Amino acid sequence: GPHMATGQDRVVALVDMDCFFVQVEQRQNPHLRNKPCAVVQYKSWKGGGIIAVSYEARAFGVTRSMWADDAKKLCPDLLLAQVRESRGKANLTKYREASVEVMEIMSRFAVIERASIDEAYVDLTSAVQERLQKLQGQPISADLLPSTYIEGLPQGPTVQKEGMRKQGLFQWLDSLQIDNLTSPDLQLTVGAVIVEEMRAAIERETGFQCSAGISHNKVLAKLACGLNKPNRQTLVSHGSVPQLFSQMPIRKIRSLGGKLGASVIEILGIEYMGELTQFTESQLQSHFGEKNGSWLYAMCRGIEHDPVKPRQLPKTIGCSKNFPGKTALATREQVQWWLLQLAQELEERLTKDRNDNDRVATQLVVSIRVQGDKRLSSLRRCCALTRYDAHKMSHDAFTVIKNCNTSGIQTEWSPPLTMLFLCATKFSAS
DNA sequence: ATTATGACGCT
DNA sequence: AGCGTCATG
Ligand SMILES: [Mg+2]
Repeated sequence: GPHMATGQDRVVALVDMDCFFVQVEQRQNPHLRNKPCAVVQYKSWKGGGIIAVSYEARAFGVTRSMWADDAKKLCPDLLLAQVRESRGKANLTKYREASVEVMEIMSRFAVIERASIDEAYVDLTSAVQERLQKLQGQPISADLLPSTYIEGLPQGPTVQKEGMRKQGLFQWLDSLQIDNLTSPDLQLTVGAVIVEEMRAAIERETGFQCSAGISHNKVLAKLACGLNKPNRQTLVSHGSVPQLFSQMPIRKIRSLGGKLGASVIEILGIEYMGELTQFTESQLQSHFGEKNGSWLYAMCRGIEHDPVKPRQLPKTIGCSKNFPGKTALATREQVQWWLLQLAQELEERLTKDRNDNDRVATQLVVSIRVQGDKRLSSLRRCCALTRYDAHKMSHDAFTVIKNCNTSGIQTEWSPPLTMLFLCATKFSAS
């Protein structure tokens, strides 16, 4: 009762740039704007692999991880932009730089955690307190929430999308208690006002549109973000959780989309996240371990404690290339040439990182895949990264991997390599 | 031949 | 340290 925590102490948002690489290309090339468009890596094999898809193209069934030739079967007018190639490989610098533009804007409003190139969590708790003090008990107008959906509303006693959105928002705001500065629902609503302002600033200052979720923790904010895309935001209140979870497949919750989620489904014989409430914490820990069991117990009630980490920069800087099928590397000269290409891109990115961010990486991770290995990485080995020099880095990587060549001939490499990966890690301030 | 990343957990 | 999982609706 009065002692049961409800996990309503924070306001957290998740901001996701809509089809981010597509938007970067559409800003650069106006002919791609408001068209079915996708971004592809490479071209020779089946037209290249699609990695980002505009919402107009998604309407035709185009998706990521589809070959461009196949996408063109679904969408003959699909427009394509290709990722830049440098040193024989895809080079994502344009998108990393555009991501920095967006993250720097977001950081003006609140502390952000860079979850990925196109996604950031935002801790809004303090900003909401400040805005509530500035809002001396003044109600929140629907005009301050022009792109906000309130999940679960309208309910109870028009046939157009925007009309439905406004009906739900009106029900929410009429129900609000704008007098109580500690009301979690009011706090979320102010959070949504701030996120509208942040999203407007991003669009004005970059041209990029985003969707967002606002809730009391990261998992619910992420789930909320997915409910209304593109270019919209969704508020998931604590009270909305029972209904929302009652038909929510377990795999939709962040971290449960893989083997653990499949095991929850199979072991417990359930389908939906709300069904988890019927198990005790000890029962869940007995199946899924102490940590996962406690997390599931709280998360199915809408409660999660994982903090928004104050981290706007990536923790690693990596360069990776697959060599699939016939392109696998089979000679020593070939392996060394590609290690050098990767290391030259890595050196360029590291030197820029050091100038921009006042830090230096101290560990080099080298990973390879060998032909016929079911795992993504056949081997990972670390060595010291003491100098930002591509030739030294590629020589050191060759040194750490050279004992995997089972070929008795040092000129040949066997079995051929299907992946090379260099990653700089363990940054220290400088 | 579902890339090229990048997060975090386990032991 | 090296390996595995999860994510990119
Ligand atoms: Mg996105």
